[PDB]
Amino acid sequence: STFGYVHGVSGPVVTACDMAGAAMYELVRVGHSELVGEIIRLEGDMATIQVYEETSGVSVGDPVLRTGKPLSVELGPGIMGAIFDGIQRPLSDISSQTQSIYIPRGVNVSALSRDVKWDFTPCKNLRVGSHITGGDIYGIVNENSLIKHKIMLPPRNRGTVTYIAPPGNYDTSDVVLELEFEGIKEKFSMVQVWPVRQVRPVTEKLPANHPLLTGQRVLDALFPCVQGGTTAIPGAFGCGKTVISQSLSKYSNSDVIIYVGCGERGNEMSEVLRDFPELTMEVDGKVESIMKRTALVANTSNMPVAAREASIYTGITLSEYFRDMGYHVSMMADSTSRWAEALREISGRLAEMPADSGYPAYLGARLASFYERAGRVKCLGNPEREGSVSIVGAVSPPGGDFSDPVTSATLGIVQVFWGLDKKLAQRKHFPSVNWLISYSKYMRALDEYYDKHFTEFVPLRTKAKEILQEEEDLAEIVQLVGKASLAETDKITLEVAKLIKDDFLQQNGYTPYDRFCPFYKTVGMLSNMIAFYDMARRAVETTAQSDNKITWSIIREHMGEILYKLSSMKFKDPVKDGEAKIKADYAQLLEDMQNAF
Amino acid sequence: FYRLKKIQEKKKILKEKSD
Amino acid sequence: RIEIFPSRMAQTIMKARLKGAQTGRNLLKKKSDALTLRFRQILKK
Amino acid sequence: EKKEKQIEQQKKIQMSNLMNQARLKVLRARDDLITDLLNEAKQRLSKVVKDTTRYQVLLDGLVLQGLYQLLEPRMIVRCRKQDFPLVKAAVQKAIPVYKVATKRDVDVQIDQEAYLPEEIAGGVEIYNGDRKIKVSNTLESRLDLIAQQMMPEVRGALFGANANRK
Amino acid sequence: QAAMGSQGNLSAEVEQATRRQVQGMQSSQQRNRERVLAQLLGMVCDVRPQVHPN
Amino acid sequence: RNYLSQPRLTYKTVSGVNGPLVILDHVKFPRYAEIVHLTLPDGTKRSGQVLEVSGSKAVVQVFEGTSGIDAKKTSCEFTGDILRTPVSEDMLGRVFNGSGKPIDRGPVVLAEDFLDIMGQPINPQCRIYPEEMIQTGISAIDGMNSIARGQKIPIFSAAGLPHNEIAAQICRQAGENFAIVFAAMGVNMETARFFKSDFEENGSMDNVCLFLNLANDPTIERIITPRLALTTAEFLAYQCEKHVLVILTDMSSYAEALREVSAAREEVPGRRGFPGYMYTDLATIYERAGRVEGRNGSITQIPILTMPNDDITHPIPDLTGYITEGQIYVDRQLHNRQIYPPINVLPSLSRLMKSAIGEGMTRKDHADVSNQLYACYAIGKDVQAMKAVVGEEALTSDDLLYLEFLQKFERNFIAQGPYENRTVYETLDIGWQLLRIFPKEMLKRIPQSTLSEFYPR
Amino acid sequence: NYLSQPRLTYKTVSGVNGPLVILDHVKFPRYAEIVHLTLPDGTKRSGQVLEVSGSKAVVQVFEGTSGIDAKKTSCEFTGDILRTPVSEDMLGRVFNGSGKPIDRGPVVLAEDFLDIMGQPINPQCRIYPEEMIQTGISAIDGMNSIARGQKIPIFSAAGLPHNEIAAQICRQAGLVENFAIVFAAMGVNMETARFFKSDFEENGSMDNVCLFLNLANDPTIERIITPRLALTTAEFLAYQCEKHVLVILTDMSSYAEALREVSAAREEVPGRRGFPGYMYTDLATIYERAGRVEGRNGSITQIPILTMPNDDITHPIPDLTGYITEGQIYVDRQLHNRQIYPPINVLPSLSRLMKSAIGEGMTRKDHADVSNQLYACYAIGKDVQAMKAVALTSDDLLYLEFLQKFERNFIAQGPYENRTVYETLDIGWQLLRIFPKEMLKRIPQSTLSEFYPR
Ligand SMILES: Nc1ncnc2c1ncn2[C@@H]1O[C@H](COP(=O)(O)OP(=O)(O)O)[C@@H](O)[C@H]1O
Ligand SMILES: [Mg+2]
Repeated sequence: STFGYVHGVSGPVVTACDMAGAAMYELVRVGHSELVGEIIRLEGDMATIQVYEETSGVSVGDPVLRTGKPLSVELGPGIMGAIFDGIQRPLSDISSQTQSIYIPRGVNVSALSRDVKWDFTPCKNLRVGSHITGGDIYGIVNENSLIKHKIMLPPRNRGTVTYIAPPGNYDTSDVVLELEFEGIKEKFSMVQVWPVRQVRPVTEKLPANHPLLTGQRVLDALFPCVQGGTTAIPGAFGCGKTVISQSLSKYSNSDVIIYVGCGERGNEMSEVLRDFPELTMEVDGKVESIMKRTALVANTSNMPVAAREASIYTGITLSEYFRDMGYHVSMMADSTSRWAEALREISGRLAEMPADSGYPAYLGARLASFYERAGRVKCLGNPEREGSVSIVGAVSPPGGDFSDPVTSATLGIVQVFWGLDKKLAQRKHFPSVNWLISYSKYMRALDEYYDKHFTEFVPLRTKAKEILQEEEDLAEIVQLVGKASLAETDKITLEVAKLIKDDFLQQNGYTPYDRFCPFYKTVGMLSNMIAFYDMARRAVETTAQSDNKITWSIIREHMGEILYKLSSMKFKDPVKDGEAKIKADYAQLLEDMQNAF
Repeated sequence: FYRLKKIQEKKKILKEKSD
Repeated sequence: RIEIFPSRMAQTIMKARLKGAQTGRNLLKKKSDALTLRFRQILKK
Repeated sequence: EKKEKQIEQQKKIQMSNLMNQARLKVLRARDDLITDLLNEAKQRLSKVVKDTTRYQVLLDGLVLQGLYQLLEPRMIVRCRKQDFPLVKAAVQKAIPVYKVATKRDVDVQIDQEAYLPEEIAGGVEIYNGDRKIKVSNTLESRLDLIAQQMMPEVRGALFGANANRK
Repeated sequence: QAAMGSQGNLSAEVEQATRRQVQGMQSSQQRNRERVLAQLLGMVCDVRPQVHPN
Repeated sequence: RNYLSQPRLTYKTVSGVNGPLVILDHVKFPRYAEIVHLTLPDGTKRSGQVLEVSGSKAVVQVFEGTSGIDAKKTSCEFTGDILRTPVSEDMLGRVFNGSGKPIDRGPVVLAEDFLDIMGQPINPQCRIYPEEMIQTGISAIDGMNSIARGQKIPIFSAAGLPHNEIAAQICRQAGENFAIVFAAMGVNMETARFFKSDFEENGSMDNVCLFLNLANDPTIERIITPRLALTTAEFLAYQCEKHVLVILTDMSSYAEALREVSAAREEVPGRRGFPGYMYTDLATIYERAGRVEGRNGSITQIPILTMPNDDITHPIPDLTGYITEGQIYVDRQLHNRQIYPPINVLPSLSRLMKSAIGEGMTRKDHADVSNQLYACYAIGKDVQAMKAVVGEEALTSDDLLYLEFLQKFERNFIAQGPYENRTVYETLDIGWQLLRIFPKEMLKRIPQSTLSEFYPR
Repeated sequence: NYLSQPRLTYKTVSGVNGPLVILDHVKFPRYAEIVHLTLPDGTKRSGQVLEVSGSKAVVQVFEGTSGIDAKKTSCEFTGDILRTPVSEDMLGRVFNGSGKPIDRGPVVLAEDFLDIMGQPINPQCRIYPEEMIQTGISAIDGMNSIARGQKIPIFSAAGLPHNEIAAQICRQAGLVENFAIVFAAMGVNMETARFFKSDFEENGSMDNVCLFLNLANDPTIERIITPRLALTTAEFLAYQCEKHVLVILTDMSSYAEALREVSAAREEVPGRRGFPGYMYTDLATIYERAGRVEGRNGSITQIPILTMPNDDITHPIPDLTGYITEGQIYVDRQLHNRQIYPPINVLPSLSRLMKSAIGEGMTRKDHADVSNQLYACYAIGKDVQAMKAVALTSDDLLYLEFLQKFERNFIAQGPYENRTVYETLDIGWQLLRIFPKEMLKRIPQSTLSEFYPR
């Protein structure tokens, strides 16, 4: 056969008769307008096809032509800075072509521009007749000033070079490489086609050792994440699950950034592409905007529900491809709970039996096959480069309830879990990461990095997590039996933990001094507030009974100027770098002398 | 009540396939 | 604030926890009322 | 204590990887004694293909085994190009044997449009009339059936038996 | 001095314990190679077509 | 020019009627969402979408209910197109019923264009972000939770609360180029008359497109009521470039009309009986908002939903909390104290507060004082939680001011009265007075560079 | 007893959904067969047979149905049950989910072919577990010590360090010299696979471990045939090669979750919370393959780790496990928040074979009474601690001195300390030293006399 015929439509799914030689997960095009669909089930002569666009007006007598290929992206230059939908069609070309403000629901816009020309240069001793394998760099293309899009071979094939293009400007459809095999001399180009449901082959995985500097104070200190790690950000509506995701895409220590909007708002992707081209960052003393390193996969809630499956798998396929260049890729999935609602709506039409709360039984296998594609890993190919993929997947639980089959299947896979709280957003405590229920399992793996650069921070967080731990048990005390009967070793605990909750954990992301703090500033103000609790420990412990001693109202009325240096320590904007370490020891020296005074 | 009613409909469709 | 896992046998446990705390207040209410009555007539004395 | 503890631990990792590849070299050197044995056996099936008075009494039953296990009204035998006159005498011997055991009549034509490739040692591939169900009774497939079920026997009767058993 | 003791263990087992185990099974394979070959080839020639529950 | 001229077939071959679904037979090439025109045996005309097809069958669902539909005599009369509403600029001043028809003895509309009621999603590359701040006058909405022209934001209320009394207020005093499309789904007779006779007062009826659908109207018509209310407003904006304000009454009552039709389809219940796609079908009627690049027009949504049993964890305020760009919470304890807009500011956030304020837009201390007026509100709310336990005398001098602000915050910063609008400059100059009953150095959210000017006055 | 008829090859699939492939026109199909799906791309996938009906047979492929056509695929029927190639050489190597090697090695040379379902033991000729295994953990050997041959899970929750106390009872696994650990990893990450693969080569213990692994990358149907194929090599080494094994299945909850996907795709009538009805029996055939026979010298003990969803012991995965196994080890969340390693809660954890593995002959005379008394002051201490937050007796502060000293000094022991049982009871007696002689009710005076003053 070469095409099919629709037999019945019901929402997103499409049953198509006269379709025998079609495999599972093919890419067919149903309708007179050729809506792009994928086969998800077939029973004998018919196939059941989910459709990545809105089925409306699709009749029974419509043709369904099949292509014999899975859902695949086009990987090559022209992919950074642009904005795509779930099936990788560029949203900037699709409005400069049709001149409208809508997506015309039938257009086959090429995923990469076959008209713009990039300056190619070969990989500098790639000789003719040299042996070449699958996945090594045979040329460099400078897409922007920041990113050198290293052209690679597909991982399937390999051979001996017969022709390489001379250094110059080429299209994305020009033949650049021809390789001889046993049978056939095979042509190539600058683009490659890879199926999004198949994991990219790679040499051997490596342990993760370098941390992901997100810039937040509570995130980098208590629950750190490494590049090559998996992270989940749950929390109810209005908690700020995306302002941590937009703080990751602006100020991370990552080479490229790929932001995936899966069932997101339409204004939240327009918020991204507006304020990014004025945020210039430096790498080698040169400033350029972060839109050179950010690629948006935009699939809003208005856009159809079967395409939410594709926008997650596309954005991790671009993230796996840029990993093969050696770049330390990051990925912000936003949000995977709207992806799991696409699995429920599709399986509802197929009469599948549900698991707990509506979702299908394979929900734990789709999330595991997506989160486990992250991790720093020595790539394929001869130039011997080590890349990474770090997945930060936002989760939107309904009603703020973490006993949910999306979240409970997520936490068995992710290592870091930044549990946001809804009570911490009524009081304007931003970021709202609940420091009790949140955890990270990167800590034992990260102190080896800490015993090289910042050699005092592991005993710091052990006491910083402890003072927040003892505050929670004593908060239930003072709300029942009152604060009047409290001890003096515990009333100092209730103040410095309240001093942590407005200095350290609170962080106004829109001011010039707390929109991104480095790690020396974060370890700086924590090395003082813990030393303040350690010094005020001795003021009660050693002179406990004998002398008419410090009852700490002595301290709170006399040391108010040093506490004002602590309560305003966070105000060091990035115009001072070496001064902040001096002021950290200067405000310590004000704290050093007053135990004698 | 959704899982048991799904089987009640699938016990009828399998019945009329036999008839 | 939710305490434990729902949907079987925690309802009967919480109905035991509520019933003890319901009359536990009323027992302590009569204690605080008889103490105040002891406090009221000791004021006039 | 960071200078002596690492060099004993890296001694242990070096001793672990060397002991593991001491096991992985002798186990890979156990295959090449088995793989050439299946290769030397694959040579000696082709000598059985040569002598026709042994090859046709073999192909008398090797077609008979395909007809009995398939049990179709209409079957189709596929063979090599050279054995086309040989299996034609074999199938006509096998017709009034099939009618003795199974009462069902049968028909067994031998196709002309399709032949087995030349790299096959011998044997037939008998199909049904619908070209769906296939019984591959070639000599490259009949050997691998017996090679797997004899893997306990071709270890104990070809290496030393284990000293720790029942 | 541990590094010459550790490389002294390398030149004490990969060349005698690995090599005599390959050679020690090479000799036992060669004495019994022909008995199991007639056992295998005697089993590719046994054809008995039984046909089961009708 | 482009049209279809083939005559429509008329089937008399219905086969299965179970609930609101009429299964047809011997249909020749049925499309997915055609409108069919049922003709009842007693001369009644009913309409209906096609729900799903399979081969020769076509399972339609009737809008006006299924009571009276025969098996032999009824004549379902197909139409080879999708539901196209008749839309025009002269639908501005007329009161329409649920589906599409006029109420106030007027004629059917002449409709220079026919638009799909499902619409098309706007390209997010050419969807510009709302920056122009609109003025409502209510100090809880204007000053503390400022909304921009193009922002979608609901009003969280319950039964008995005056949501419809303050929604007509922001419909009255919002700020010659301002249009209003109103959709009433599941209202009473009084509320449909209270909204009809409120726009009869201010002379705003020359820019009002009231879509009434009362409680006696059929329950499937409540599905297509906020669809037609938006594609009307997607024609007064985005094609004629005027600023439309869409107000959807009882978005709660739309969703029980979405739960009821899905239980008839017997498919995939989510939380509390609501269907599995209840996030999507509240998003296709919420994401028709915002401004685009090549148009001067705009469309801003203020839906109203009554959360059942005052629970914000109910799926009706929950799923709209994730898809809109904020919320406005109306409190019941403040309504019991005769506070006028009985709004509480703690769970009511506006997401576009960070862009609509500034030195370019409005008075740079406004963006920062709202961070502080939440802090004095949130700390003081725990003080009344503490005052219930220990006693009114065990409070210290710090947390007596947190009660002193909180009593003065409700009656002075809120309760403007039902006919008084006050601008953002009047909001801050009555809002800075509430922070001047506080002392210095406890306003920790305010930096010292901005606190130095406004505190001495 | 070998089969020799040539295998049929069906090109007649007629339906595929999820992990299932439905065949037609099959001539005499057999239940629980093994097949070989040959893809049009030339890929080879295997599969069991879940249900035959006349000429139909619905197979479940292991490597997923992605790519399977309706006309070009060919499914070859092996005429027997899935029988794994087991050998003594399956020790010291690393295998994937079903049966393939990982460390670039050979396929195993098949000393014997054994059924992966096993065969049921005679309950009459099964000797009782008496010899006590010393795990080194004070929270185990002090309170709920495990005997050799005893099946006993570790009830964890998601996020808790159960893998570091899984490897802790590998290095400190010994009696009070051929302790061949058989490991089975189901649904683990790569960073948890590196924590198990590179912690058996660190101690040099990789000469006796048979680490299986089934990562989250690998398909979910292979998780079903992992503990049936990891036990039947452990059943070979312990009953046919007279070696003491210890099998540590990992993440039993994930093994169940793979059982739910096949059950939901089969459209069977389900049980509690979506799991199939037969999960009690399906978790019994991979749990009851433990203990030791009376005719041989070997033994097989089982420590199957499982995480409970949302910290719920009433979930069907820890509920049916506590009805098949012989008591649990409940590593808790709240003890992990107080930074305890191991964070084992000693109140719901239990061992039904601690009563017959302790005493004067086995370990020492005071094991039976210090384990009841440390349990007694911990259980009585908890409800008075709840009344403490919301006094009243000077002996109540004695019980809260027990709670402060129990969690810090007894159960907390660090990641590399191996307390012997002779060292464990001395630290347990020091905790009872803060209580008087009269308040230890459940210790008789004959055992309280010589042990309390020291
Ligand atoms: N660290 C922060 N800095 C500035 N604003 C914040 C911060 N955290 C939360 N917010 C505010 O909280 C609200 C949450 O925005 P949003 O992320 O859209 O909610 P949600 O997480 O449900 O998507 C916004 O008004 C945002 O400005
Ligand atoms: Mg969000």
